[PDB]
Amino acid sequence: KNPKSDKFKVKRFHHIEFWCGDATNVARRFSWGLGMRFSAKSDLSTGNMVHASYLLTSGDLRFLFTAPYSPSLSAGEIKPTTTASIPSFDHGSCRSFFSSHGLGVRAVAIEVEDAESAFSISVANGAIPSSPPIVLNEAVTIAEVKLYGDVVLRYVSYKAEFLPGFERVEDASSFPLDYGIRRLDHAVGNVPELGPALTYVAGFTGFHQFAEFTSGLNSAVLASNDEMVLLPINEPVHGTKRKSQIQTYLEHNEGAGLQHLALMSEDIFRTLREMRKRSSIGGFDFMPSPPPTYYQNLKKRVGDVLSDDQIKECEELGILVDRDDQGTLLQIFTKPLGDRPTIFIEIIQRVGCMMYQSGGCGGFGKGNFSELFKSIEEYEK
Amino acid sequence: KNPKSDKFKVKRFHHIEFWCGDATNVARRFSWGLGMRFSAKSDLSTGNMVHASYLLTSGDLRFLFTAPYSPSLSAGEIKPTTTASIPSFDHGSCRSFFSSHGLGVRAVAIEVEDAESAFSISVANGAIPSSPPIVLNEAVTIAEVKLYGDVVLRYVSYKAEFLPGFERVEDASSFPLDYGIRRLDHAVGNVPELGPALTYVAGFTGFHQFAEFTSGLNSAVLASNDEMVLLPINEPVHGTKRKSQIQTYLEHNEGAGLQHLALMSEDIFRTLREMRKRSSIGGFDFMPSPPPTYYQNLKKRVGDVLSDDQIKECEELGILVDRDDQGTLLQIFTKPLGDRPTIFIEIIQRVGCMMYQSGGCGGFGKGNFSELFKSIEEYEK
Ligand SMILES: CCN1C(=O)[C@H](O)[C@@H](C(=O)c2ccc(Cl)c(OCc3ccccc3)c2Cl)[C@H]1C
Ligand SMILES: CCN1C(=O)[C@H](O)[C@@H](C(=O)c2ccc(Cl)c(OCc3ccccc3)c2Cl)[C@H]1C
Ligand SMILES: [Co+2]
Ligand SMILES: [Co+2]
Repeated sequence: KNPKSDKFKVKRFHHIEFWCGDATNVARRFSWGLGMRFSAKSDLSTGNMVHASYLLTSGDLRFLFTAPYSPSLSAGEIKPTTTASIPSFDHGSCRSFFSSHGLGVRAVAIEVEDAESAFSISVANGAIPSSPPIVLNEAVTIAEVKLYGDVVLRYVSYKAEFLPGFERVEDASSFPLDYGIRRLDHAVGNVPELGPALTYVAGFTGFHQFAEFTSGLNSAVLASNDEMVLLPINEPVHGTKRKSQIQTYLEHNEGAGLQHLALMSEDIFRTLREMRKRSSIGGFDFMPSPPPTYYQNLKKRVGDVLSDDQIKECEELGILVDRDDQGTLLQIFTKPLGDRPTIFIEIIQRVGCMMYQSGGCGGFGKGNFSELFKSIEEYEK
Repeated sequence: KNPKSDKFKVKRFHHIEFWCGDATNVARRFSWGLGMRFSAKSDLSTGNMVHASYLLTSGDLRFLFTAPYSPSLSAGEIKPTTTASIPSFDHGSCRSFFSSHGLGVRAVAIEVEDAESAFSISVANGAIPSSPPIVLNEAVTIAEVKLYGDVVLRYVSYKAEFLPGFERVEDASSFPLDYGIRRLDHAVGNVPELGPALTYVAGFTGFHQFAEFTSGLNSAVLASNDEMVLLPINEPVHGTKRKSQIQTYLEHNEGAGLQHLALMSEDIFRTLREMRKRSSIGGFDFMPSPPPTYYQNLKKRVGDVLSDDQIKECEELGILVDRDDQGTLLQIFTKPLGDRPTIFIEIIQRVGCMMYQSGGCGGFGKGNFSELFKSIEEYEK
């Protein structure tokens, strides 16, 4: 069921913002490893004395990397005279975030039709305000509320090119990398308490429950009206023989935060060929591939969706496959993106649910816990 | 003249340590951009709960990238029970360094025959102690004194594989990149006051004056007995029409610090071909190339050292050339390595002074200030 109970008009995921120590090095690493182009900047060269922010894009996916300059560069500024392009930015908040959590997502940004209305309705329905609505150049409105931990849900609305004050980058510096990634499919948070987290977020958004799972975790997914904005949330389950991976996240992250970003590819085979070629030359590493027994068991589960040859390519690339009663899911997971065993990336491609493809087609891969475990045992033999 | 007045036995540059927010992303960016292999690690996977440290190597050049984990992981440790592999490391010092200066060099490490003796002699001759001599696994001794700003001169001595507690990395993760870089040639500091800086460092090392320069700066170079450890130091000169680039460094860096690392290549043409291919795909950018008038004037200055074809290759790659009465210097400069206009890298190759090649053969390029300026004017025409 979909009660379509959004309390304001939500469109799509807009961007993800990482708070960094050095935005330059993280942005360059991510650009090469994921095949994202440098598309906009806001920094000393654009008159911003407060923060360095670099925008990578691949299709509709937007990754923003931001780091603070020395506060001394802007010591004479006040908010009415700021040279910051993102008015919610604060040197102390950013340094405190990074000291506490390390490299990670500060903002999950969704485009809405009116960010001031979304903020007002959200706060009236229980959201904790983080940054009030600010109109940039009479063109864009931006506002932020707390989502979980020190992650904010950012609302962006456009009257009508990322944000005012950002400049398109020199095409000499803008190499047209593209490994096939096209949009953000979902963004997953880890929290200590799922119930209160869900009640809070669904309370102020009107997002509805899309999925739920009850090893080592409990999970539920909140969705917008057209189920294009998808926000899974996990909690640890204590008492299993193996320690909860969610608890390990919370320990190393110093609390709740964003666990993974799932990036939709229009050609997951090409995306993984390109990413795996670069893993050891500055790119991203991938989690260990499942045993050959996993791929032999794949024929019986999805042999009507994927040819043997396509299953063989999944095996070459370490790709996992899951399927519900409506669609089929191809997915794979990177190792953590930075020093701490916290945030990682998922590459996903979905098959089915054509009408456009409906959001969340095929689920989130929960069947792969069981099937991975079974394959583990079968391969040990 | 070389009075050979070193107060203890110094061998060669050993390594450079960067203090980072996220060591993983900086190390991966640098590996790809400079062609350095991942060769050792000390992190959670090696039992280090305190800091993440990754070692890149190219020939004899060693770059170490270190970042702190959450202090909570090691909250029960004391120094006698530490899991840190670098005993001088301190969470608060590292976070304070990075907040103040951004990404940059914390340690210039030189190998000596006895780090305890070097430390004791240095402090007895005026050095400010930073970390006392500590013996690691009865095999390596490490000690640190202040050099300038928050940069330390680190002494390392070996009884006889980087440091105990570091592990060689999986060869799957160790891609054998190599663009030709072979060793650290010199490491340059920017300070507010050159006189006191020189008196301090020469006072505790016995290093002698190798070179001196008196636009926008004054500079002098301190050298070890065999002039293989070379430490130029710059101060700003105020009052010129254009603002001192050294002063700009000091403002953005919040004080004195390391300005550039000059990396010797055994084939500067190959190094620059490889680095320039990667500038816009995660590597390093280079400063603007000199006008064609610079390279036409090169024939008259070094036409006995470099053929026309080799001069044409210098022009293709933006390489600068200088020459003294003893040798010839090929050099080029990157744009800043991170967000702030502070630290950058120089690639260098020296021709001449064969006997082995004597250190500092050809100087440091001071003739290129004048010749660049002249070329500037000639090209405007
Ligand atoms: C339970 C509800 N879920 C969501 O809603 C999610 O989007 C989702 C998901 O993507 C997913 C699906 C299958 C597996 Cl096997 C998996 O773990 C991989 C892994 C193990 C160890 C270290 C790194 C990564 C994940 Cl993380 C899942 C968590
Ligand atoms: C004066 C004594 N010197 C040393 O001892 C040094 O090693 C040395 C050196 O390497 C050098 C040589 C020629 C030039 Cl043109 C130059 O500036 C390039 C540049 C300009 C603007 C932004 C980035 C880089 C440098 Cl930095 C020099 C400073
Ligand atoms: Co997922
Ligand atoms: Co130099």
